[PDB]
Amino acid sequence: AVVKCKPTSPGRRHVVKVVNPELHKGKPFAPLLEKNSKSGGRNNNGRITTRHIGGGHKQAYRIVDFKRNKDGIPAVVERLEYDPNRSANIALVLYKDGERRYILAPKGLKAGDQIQSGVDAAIKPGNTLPMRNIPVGSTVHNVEMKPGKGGQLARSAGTYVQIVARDGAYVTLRLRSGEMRKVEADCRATLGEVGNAEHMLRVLGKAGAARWRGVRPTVRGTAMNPVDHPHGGGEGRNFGKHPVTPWGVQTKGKKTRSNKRTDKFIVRRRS
Amino acid sequence: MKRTFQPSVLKRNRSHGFRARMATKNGRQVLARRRAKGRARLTVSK
RNA sequence: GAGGGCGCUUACCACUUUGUGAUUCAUGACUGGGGUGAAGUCGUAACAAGGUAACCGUAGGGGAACCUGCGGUUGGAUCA
RNA sequence: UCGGGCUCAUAACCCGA
RNA sequence: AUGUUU
RNA sequence: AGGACCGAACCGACUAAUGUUGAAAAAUUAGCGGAUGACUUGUGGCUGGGGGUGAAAGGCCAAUCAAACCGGGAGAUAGCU
RNA sequence: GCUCGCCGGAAGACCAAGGGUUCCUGUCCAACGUUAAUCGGGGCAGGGUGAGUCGACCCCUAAGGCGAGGCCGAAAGGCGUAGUCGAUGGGAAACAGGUUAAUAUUCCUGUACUUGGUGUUACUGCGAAGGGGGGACGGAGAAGGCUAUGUUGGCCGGGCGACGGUUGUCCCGGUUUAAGCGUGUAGGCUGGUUUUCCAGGCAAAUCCGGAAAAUCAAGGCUGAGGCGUGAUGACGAGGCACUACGGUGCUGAAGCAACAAAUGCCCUGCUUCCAGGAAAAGCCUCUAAGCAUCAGGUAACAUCAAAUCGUACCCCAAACCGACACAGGUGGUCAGGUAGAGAAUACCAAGGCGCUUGAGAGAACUCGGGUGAAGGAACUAGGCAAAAUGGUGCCGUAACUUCGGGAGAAGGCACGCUGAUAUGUAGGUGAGGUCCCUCGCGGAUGGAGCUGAAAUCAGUCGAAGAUACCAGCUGGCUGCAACUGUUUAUUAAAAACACAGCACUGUGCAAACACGAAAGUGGACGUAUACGGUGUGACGCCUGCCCGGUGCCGGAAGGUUAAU
RNA sequence: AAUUCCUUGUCGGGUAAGUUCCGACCUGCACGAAUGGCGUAAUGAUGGCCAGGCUGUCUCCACCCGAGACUCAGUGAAAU
Ligand SMILES: [Mg+2]
Ligand SMILES: [Mg+2]
Ligand SMILES: [Mg+2]
Ligand SMILES: [Mg+2]
Ligand SMILES: [Mg+2]
Ligand SMILES: [Mg+2]
Ligand SMILES: [Mg+2]
Ligand SMILES: [Mg+2]
Ligand SMILES: [Mg+2]
Ligand SMILES: [Mg+2]
Ligand SMILES: [Mg+2]
Ligand SMILES: [Mg+2]
Ligand SMILES: [Mg+2]
Ligand SMILES: [Mg+2]
Ligand SMILES: [Mg+2]
Ligand SMILES: [Mg+2]
Ligand SMILES: [Mg+2]
Ligand SMILES: [Mg+2]
Ligand SMILES: [Mg+2]
Ligand SMILES: [Mg+2]
Ligand SMILES: [Mg+2]
Ligand SMILES: [Mg+2]
Ligand SMILES: [Mg+2]
Ligand SMILES: [Mg+2]
Ligand SMILES: [Mg+2]
Ligand SMILES: [Mg+2]
Ligand SMILES: [Mg+2]
Ligand SMILES: [Mg+2]
Ligand SMILES: [Mg+2]
Ligand SMILES: [Mg+2]
Ligand SMILES: [Mg+2]
Ligand SMILES: [Mg+2]
Ligand SMILES: [Mg+2]
Ligand SMILES: [Mg+2]
Ligand SMILES: [Mg+2]
Ligand SMILES: [Mg+2]
Ligand SMILES: [Mg+2]
Ligand SMILES: [Mg+2]
Ligand SMILES: [Mg+2]
Ligand SMILES: [Mg+2]
Ligand SMILES: [Mg+2]
Ligand SMILES: [Mg+2]
Ligand SMILES: [Mg+2]
Ligand SMILES: [Mg+2]
Ligand SMILES: [Mg+2]
Ligand SMILES: [Mg+2]
Ligand SMILES: [Mg+2]
Ligand SMILES: [Mg+2]
Ligand SMILES: [Mg+2]
Repeated sequence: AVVKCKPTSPGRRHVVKVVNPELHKGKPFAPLLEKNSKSGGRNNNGRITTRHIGGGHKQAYRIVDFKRNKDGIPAVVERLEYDPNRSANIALVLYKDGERRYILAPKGLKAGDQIQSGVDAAIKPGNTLPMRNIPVGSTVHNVEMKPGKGGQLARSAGTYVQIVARDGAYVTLRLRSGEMRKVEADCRATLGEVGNAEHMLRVLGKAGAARWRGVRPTVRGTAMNPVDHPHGGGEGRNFGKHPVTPWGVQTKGKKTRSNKRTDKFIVRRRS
Repeated sequence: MKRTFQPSVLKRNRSHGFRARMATKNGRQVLARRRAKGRARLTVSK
């Protein structure tokens, strides 16, 4: 559920929260945690590598089973948690053999539901299955990319990949982006839309929200001086340049894409 | 006003102490040069 | 002495003052529309099937009447 | 622009210079 | 298209 | 609840007077802004010079920064004084 | 030595960082001290820093650093695995009193505690670089309980007053007591114990996870404080003696209660929110390799040990950073009284101080102040600076508005003292006495005593009752930016930057991008509701035409065109 | 107009008088749509203007309390 705040103070007036009741409250499941440590966008050289990174809350890591094995063993999802390290939401799951794990959290999610993965596995929202045994048209969660690897496509709140054809020993997939891309078919993948989707509607509302979220401000190129960034200068405002990156690298449609080593797998580019 | 030299011996020893000097090709070279000048205190100690 | 009067004091209370509001009348640089006028200038929207049938409401566009979409009505002509 | 024509007649339109 | 004249 | 209100500490530094061989190589004094936050601070760590860092002023990088300091090439050159 | 003044959330008192003998005692004064100097943080001598339990080493880990081999690199060397270091963070133990010219949770007295070896004696499956558990954690907020701590009375010791009064509802002072041990409360949390079964916990496990039945309702962790004990003591005004007038012995009263009360403690709790909130060891338990009369495990008691190094002094400064005994800078801890909302402020206590030139004079002028006739912004670039406002409760309060606001708008009224209601009220706290009871850190009933605002009425003094210090001036029109925020440390704080929101645009993950000749690494343990680039800059109403030029995107048919 | 040169444009308002301010005109030397346009409650140590209060800011100074300045005594500089 999304909520508007009363304007008892500018900077709250525009806030729009997304508060989910069916979320667990308080500390997570201890054993599936581990350190994290911020990086200030900085290198192993100590150099800022990616700008705008730093500050923001503490953040301990939830393991989150991406491969989805435990074939045959069923599990019952005890609860849905909040994970600070993704837009997605989290399911604490518990298998019949007495083992707990974290799983993403489909659209249907819901504590009490039953879950299972493997070649057998019934096609039901929330289950994992090599795509070879998955009706063409299904909508499917976090999709592996190499059979076995981990799943990487459609991991984000509201995302989902539609299977559009499975000729050959490969499947063609309509990613969220628009692109259509073949993949190994023996490749795992969970049933259903990834959860939440209300994400999209948050508003933040004041600079601090992003601040306490690890996003330091961005200073336009025009604001600076000729010696810092390819833009900037001119007595007042101005521009008269050819829109480029601070390293003079040209912008505004240049693609940069360059693989050849993976072209094959791309059947039709986004638009 | 708050001046530039705020003392701290941990740091002092870590930035310009004997071993830090001893820990890198050029550091050692700093020692060489000084010993060759006949300096009485290579590095600063107890 | 008692009683009264004057004086003083208290209560009510007209002027009068201070603040901030409602409200009505006159007026105001400029300015929207509306009414009336003799032959002006531009086109010709409506009237006949008015030469894109007309209108109502709504919205967008345009020197102008008006154009265009959307739905609705017939207060529409033909043997369609 | 000018002369001729179409029109009841102006314009448009057509013709000739 | 107009005629107190596109 | 609040980058909410008033207001000490603490962070700042808008005005004025003084000072300007100062008490001080940037202060004092009377006022001033913020003050649960993009808050403020101790210790320790990382980034190194055409490079870092910058809510961007060419601001900051050990009292100096349109390219630091130290040594070296070096007795650079100087149709100038 | 007697007075006078100054700070008292410091100008006191402790700690760290830093200094590094400034500490204490003699002695000296050239130089150092902005003067003198007999005095000093000066000179010279001599003295002084006592630990099982305070700190450090040590155990453990963070960010980060190093790093056998290894991967890269013309060389130098860059990176990194096993590891190994690294505190600002986790890990066992002591309190009060006394003492020295100077040390003391270190010496001394008193009274405790920790963990290991040995020994003896009873009882017993012990055992890992390993599993689980624990350690282990955010923000804000709301009380309840409690202590530190204070007031008053009671108590005790002393006093009966330089000038009217003062044997009393009078005056002064003190009224202190730790760890540890016992109890295990206010209160917080969680249902227990049993047996059996298993595709998990890199192997096993009697552990943790999961599944079944069984069977009990009270059980188990947690926990400030109070009380008892420590205390037969210590401390304690003051006595009485000696004094080399510094002090040294010996001695010692009272030592309670009620009330108030933190920002500390119960509380790493509780309620709740989103930004979702270290690691590892010690520790508890679980097995394995194994040892199986052993050894080890438990407990009581006895004994031995607990090294080493730091320990003076300064500390919001004359001892540190500032060239100075420099109006600057500098992290943590404590928090008495009266008044007060208070860590503001004003006066004091304790404690420390009057700032290392002094003495006179009492001009202009300058500095910093106090008061001002009439006038009151005429001054001036400009009301710069002054002067003014200045508390609390209540009444009351416009346009506009994003319905919060604007508003502390504005503007008014009350404000001291005494008496009364009421020899001190509503409230608070709360003992006897009474009863009960799962019996006591119980409950119920009881309302003594102790505490104590506010209100109305009557009365009263002054020029004036928020009386000092403290302590918003208010109102109308308009530009710019929505706003909190940031910036030129040292002439600019702004209308500049940033911002939430908006758009364009790139990127399919070995991503685009970025640091790096590379290995590696950031992006991201993320994955198009994400991440980078650019412009715009809340929100409302909106964002038209132009693709010629430049830029960018797609396109090949031809013309041209490189090495070859 | 943070943009208007001509410019103290012109009219209205406020003033005893107003190169500023406010409202208007539009002839925009040389606004205008994310180089964002035009609005906008709140906010601002923000630029411009007006009013009450207040005043030594002033007409126009006066007195007074402190620190220097002046005399004595010790030390004892500087720029040039
Ligand atoms: Mg941005
Ligand atoms: Mg600039
Ligand atoms: Mg510039
Ligand atoms: Mg310009
Ligand atoms: Mg009118
Ligand atoms: Mg018509
Ligand atoms: Mg028609
Ligand atoms: Mg129609
Ligand atoms: Mg605030
Ligand atoms: Mg100040
Ligand atoms: Mg404030
Ligand atoms: Mg500098
Ligand atoms: Mg040089
Ligand atoms: Mg040369
Ligand atoms: Mg030379
Ligand atoms: Mg002398
Ligand atoms: Mg001394
Ligand atoms: Mg000495
Ligand atoms: Mg090696
Ligand atoms: Mg390395
Ligand atoms: Mg270690
Ligand atoms: Mg430490
Ligand atoms: Mg001492
Ligand atoms: Mg033994
Ligand atoms: Mg473990
Ligand atoms: Mg008490
Ligand atoms: Mg007498
Ligand atoms: Mg008494
Ligand atoms: Mg000491
Ligand atoms: Mg001095
Ligand atoms: Mg000082
Ligand atoms: Mg004070
Ligand atoms: Mg006067
Ligand atoms: Mg004048
Ligand atoms: Mg004037
Ligand atoms: Mg002023
Ligand atoms: Mg004043
Ligand atoms: Mg203006
Ligand atoms: Mg602003
Ligand atoms: Mg400046
Ligand atoms: Mg400034
Ligand atoms: Mg972005
Ligand atoms: Mg802008
Ligand atoms: Mg446009
Ligand atoms: Mg005037
Ligand atoms: Mg104007
Ligand atoms: Mg513009
Ligand atoms: Mg703008
Ligand atoms: Mg501000």
